[PDB]
Amino acid sequence: KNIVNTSILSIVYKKDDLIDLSRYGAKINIGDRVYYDSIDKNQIKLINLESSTIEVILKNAIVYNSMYENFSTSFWIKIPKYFSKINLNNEYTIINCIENNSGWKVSLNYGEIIWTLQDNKQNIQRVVFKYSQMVNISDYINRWIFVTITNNRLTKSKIYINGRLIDQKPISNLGNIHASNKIMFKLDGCRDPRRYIMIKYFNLFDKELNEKEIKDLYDSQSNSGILKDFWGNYLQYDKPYYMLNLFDPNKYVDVNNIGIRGYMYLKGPRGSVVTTNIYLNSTLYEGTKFIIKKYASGNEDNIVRNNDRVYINVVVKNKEYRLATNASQAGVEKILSALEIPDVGNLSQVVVMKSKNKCKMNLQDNNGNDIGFIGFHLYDNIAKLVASNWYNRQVGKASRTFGCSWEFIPVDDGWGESS
Repeated sequence: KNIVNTSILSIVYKKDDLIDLSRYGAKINIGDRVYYDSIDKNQIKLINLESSTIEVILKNAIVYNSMYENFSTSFWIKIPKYFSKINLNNEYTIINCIENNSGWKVSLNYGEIIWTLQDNKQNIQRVVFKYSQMVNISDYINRWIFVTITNNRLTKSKIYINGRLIDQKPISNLGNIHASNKIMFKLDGCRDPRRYIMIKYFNLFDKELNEKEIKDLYDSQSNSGILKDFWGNYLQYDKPYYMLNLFDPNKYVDVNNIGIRGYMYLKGPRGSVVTTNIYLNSTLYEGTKFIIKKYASGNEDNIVRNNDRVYINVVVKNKEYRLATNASQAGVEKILSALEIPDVGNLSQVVVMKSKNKCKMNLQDNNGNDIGFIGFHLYDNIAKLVASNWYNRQVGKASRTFGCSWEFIPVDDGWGESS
């Protein structure tokens, strides 16, 4: 019943190959320089080499002249930060269904995801998503984005980003769009040899998806049982993460002293990384690193899941300490401390990991009672990290709750700031 089942092409990883999950069984030819993420094999990396290619041949049986009258494409994409002036004014095709100068393609440029419909009279229409590299904290740079492009020959071509309309151009003026049976995924025309993309869950639909169908597609493909890091990859155990509190993203976490008389606090503003005319962003690699440690998970995999019960380690001067509190302290607000792992004793330290990318951490006492979601509280102009059941009540008493949602930011090559 999810609209994704109606896909006429659904590229997924199985065994050691990409296959069409649709019942229409397209053929998929993979070049020698196509890579899969060791953790999430559906994450495909295409690099800037002629052998980094995925060729889809649709069955001629499903390819008909008027199929591109109503159609949508959906996929997820991770586009590394553009670092060089070579990247400016260099539109490069990534997904090509063009034959006899008619069809559709997806291209990228500096801060752009571009859709092109060409008819058989060579009239073109472009819809364009623009994202700035001149922002403190980008929702788009080097992060998994869900793209949905819908097309109705009587109305418009529309581009959606994470389920939200961004551009729309009327296409009623265009002629007939040639239906190729070939789709080529490959970097085409990119003058920067170090460029790559990552792509997952490519779908083609023989329909103009509506807003409500795009939202179900986005929500269904999110995998909300697995937590995500800032980039949108799987959250992992034993991996160091810089912390961001979504209520105040211009701050980072620091530790004031080790032990139960010490505390953790939000501090800012963030620094800045710059290449004039290319990017200006807040530094992400700032503050105390958190490491998620297995408590209730076995050594099956290192993936952190919804409702996993974990420990949190905190790195101070390349040494690990345990996030803990005394649940007995006066007041709802329990100030967190970084404790010597030997000393934690019976101090509350078990955290329930939850999805709302948007991670929550529910601290529990040693009887499995809630101490509360990890957030912060102002004590005389210091925003100290706390566990507070204030947050747990507010979730049930308000449409929204602010301050107990976090992002976990590991070092990533597509971001390229010094670690």
